[PDB]
Amino acid sequence: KIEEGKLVIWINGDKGYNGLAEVGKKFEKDTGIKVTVEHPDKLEEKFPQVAATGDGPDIIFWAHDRFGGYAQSGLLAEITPAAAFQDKLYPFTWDAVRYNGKLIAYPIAVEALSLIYNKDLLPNPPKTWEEIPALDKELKAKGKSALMFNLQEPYFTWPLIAADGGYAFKYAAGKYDIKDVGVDNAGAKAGLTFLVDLIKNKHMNADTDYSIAEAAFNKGETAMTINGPWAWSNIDTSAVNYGVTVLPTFKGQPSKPFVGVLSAGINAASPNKELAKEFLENYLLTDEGLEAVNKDKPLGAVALKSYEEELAKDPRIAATMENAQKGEIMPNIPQMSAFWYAVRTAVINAASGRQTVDAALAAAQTNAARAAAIAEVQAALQAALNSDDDAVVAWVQAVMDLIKNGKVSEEEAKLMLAAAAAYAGVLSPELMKALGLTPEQIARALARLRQLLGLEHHHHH
Repeated sequence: KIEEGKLVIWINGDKGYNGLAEVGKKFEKDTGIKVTVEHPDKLEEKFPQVAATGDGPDIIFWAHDRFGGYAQSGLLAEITPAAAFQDKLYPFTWDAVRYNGKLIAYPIAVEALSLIYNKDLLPNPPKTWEEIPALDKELKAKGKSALMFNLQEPYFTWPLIAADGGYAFKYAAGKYDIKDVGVDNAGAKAGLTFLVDLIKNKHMNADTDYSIAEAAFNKGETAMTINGPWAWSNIDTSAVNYGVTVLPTFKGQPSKPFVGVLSAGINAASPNKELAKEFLENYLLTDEGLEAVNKDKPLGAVALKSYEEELAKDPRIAATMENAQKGEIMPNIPQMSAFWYAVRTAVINAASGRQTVDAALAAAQTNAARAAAIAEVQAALQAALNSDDDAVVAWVQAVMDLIKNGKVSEEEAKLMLAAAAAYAGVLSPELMKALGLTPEQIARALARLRQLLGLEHHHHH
């Protein structure tokens, strides 16, 4: 299915695919091994579909956050770079490509938000968030504002919320602990409280979204914004004299933006794994290889220390890496979906005054953790869905039916799914304790689930 003796590479069309093709031509000239670079749309969804049956590319390039899911499905070869090669990339970028105590991809490039400022309004940007109210006062007297950034998406507000102690999921003992969410601790509450106070004191508008903030900064109306390297081109077009710098501190702690790592994984079914390793380690992840890609389309900051030191002569790239080194590697697990939605709701609810900061973040903590736990026991039940016992299959089917008909509240779902998993013989004491449940609870829940299934299946309304 995958052709032996050559390399097929998938990378998104917004990257330097022609330059990667030039690295492949050099590989071919040296070895005889041909390299094909393709940029299909939705490669991040096509890959799991084709790799599941042993087809697809030898190498896939994508944001690191998807690779945990791919590794869970058995779609990636585990990589074994030697110590000397590992030392050539920034050590925190390897923290982006771990799964189950192993490495599952090569880090290529690094992106994170920075502080962007208008040097003609603000030649000396603030070192602290706490300085921004006073700055805004003085700029408001000139018909300007100090800071406008996207408040609608929690990716943009996270650096402040995480500064004094918020975190998404805690890493522990070789995996992310999906029980340990850091959304409602005192640090997260302090950062969101500062954001909400900026809104209450009229230095920001709760309504500000991406396009409003971008337009305001590029028209010279606000002295600062928070954005990533994807945005610089538009500012270039606007001829604002801008600088890019380290984000301000909060309570004396660095802002902690999420870090995304462009990564290269190897298909678990590739007959060319050693060739892929030689290509990535000895051709792509060199000064010459990254320069070829970068000359086609800029990569931004890169994971390779030697070439990042050259790119960092651009002070914007230097600032991107400085903020990345102060940031939080985005967890590479599918549970982040629930996190994103939960925190989004919390910030909007607190910023609009529908909830206190304390209640909004309590809700987001509960919702993110509960969704992760429900997904764990749901995976166990999926193992029961594809078993060879038709009584078991019929039963777990019935329970799924019962929930999709809305006969079970979100807050009862964990106990009910655990009772289903216990009757089906797929609930283990490790999972039971990790759900925070006890056998007595599960048995009472099981009687109740018997009743609910009875009314749902053998009852005339």
